[PDB]
Amino acid sequence: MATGANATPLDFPSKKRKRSRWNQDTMEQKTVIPGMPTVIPPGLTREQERAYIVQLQIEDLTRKLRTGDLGIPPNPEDRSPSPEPIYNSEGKRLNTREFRTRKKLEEERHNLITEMVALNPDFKPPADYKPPATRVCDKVMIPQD
Amino acid sequence: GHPTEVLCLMNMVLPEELLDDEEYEEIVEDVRDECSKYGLVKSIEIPRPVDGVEVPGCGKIFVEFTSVFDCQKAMQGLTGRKFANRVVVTKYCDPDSYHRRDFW
Repeated sequence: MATGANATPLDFPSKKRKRSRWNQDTMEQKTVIPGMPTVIPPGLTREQERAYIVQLQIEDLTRKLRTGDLGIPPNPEDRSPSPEPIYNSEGKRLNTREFRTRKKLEEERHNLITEMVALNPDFKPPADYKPPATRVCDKVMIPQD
Repeated sequence: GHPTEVLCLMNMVLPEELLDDEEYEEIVEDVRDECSKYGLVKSIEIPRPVDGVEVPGCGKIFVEFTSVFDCQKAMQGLTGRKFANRVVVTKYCDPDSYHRRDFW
């Protein structure tokens, strides 16, 4: 050595084997395999890109409501307790938790549905997804001139 | 007609996560060590809205790769996985846009 030494701080590369950040199957045993590429092809639009991304998320979201594939909770450590923005008159005593999770899932999907339908008018939403408003009466009436 | 130079990482980062010092260091570090398994990664650009400074656009991050060779063998193995509970949509990005953070 000539004069002084600088050396390097002692730190070995961590975060290699502890928490998987590239899983695929949660809530159950790995057997249900999603088969669809995510990479986007060269020659599209920003709207269509989302539609392609969201369609995959829509099916995977629906997969989640279909089998109950949640995996990890949305909020592990809950924040300050806060009520709902939506006004609800009354709920069921037998049905509330189940529905809260499943409906929330439908809303995630719906969020994408509304987006994808806006991005692509020709988009066909999943069969289980129903258009809002139950409507009254039977069939349509006839306007006279 | 798709490989450019840098890798793209979408659908795996939320603005409510890229705001904490713990979550940030967790993503940048992990994503780095992982990206450095298929080849060489120059750096990583992940937005960090300051108290909501860069929220309008936050949600998409990526890493500056050295060669499209490893960039291809990397994204080909990152597609279909899951950052936590959502399928990661990986893609390709231009080094130019990366530099300007144009996000294209």
